[PDB]
Amino acid sequence: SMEQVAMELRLTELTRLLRSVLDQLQDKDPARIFAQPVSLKEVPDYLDHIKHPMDFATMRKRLEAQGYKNLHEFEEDFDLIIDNCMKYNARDTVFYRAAVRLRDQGGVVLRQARREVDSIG
Repeated sequence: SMEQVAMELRLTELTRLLRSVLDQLQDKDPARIFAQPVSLKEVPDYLDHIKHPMDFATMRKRLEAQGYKNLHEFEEDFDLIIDNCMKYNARDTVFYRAAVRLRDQGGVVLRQARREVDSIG
């Protein structure tokens, strides 16, 4: 149908905007701490601690498959990155501190993303 096509164009455009958001958030992680999944070879107990692991490569795979239907879904995944880190790692670690800085700096980007998503529809 024409309606399915219109819906698909909306999803393609949301995907375009989310890719720009993702790029902006990942620039706030210049140490690349969150770039890839935590390695289960190197952290063999990780899944005993963290039930839903997340990282920027895994988000990028979902995004490129147009797997985020709305901004809320994308934000859920970004919050997992931060929240998983702040639980597994202690306050005094470079990992926790990186997550705090990513959360704080990302908030600005996400604030305007929400306005754009609502604005453009």
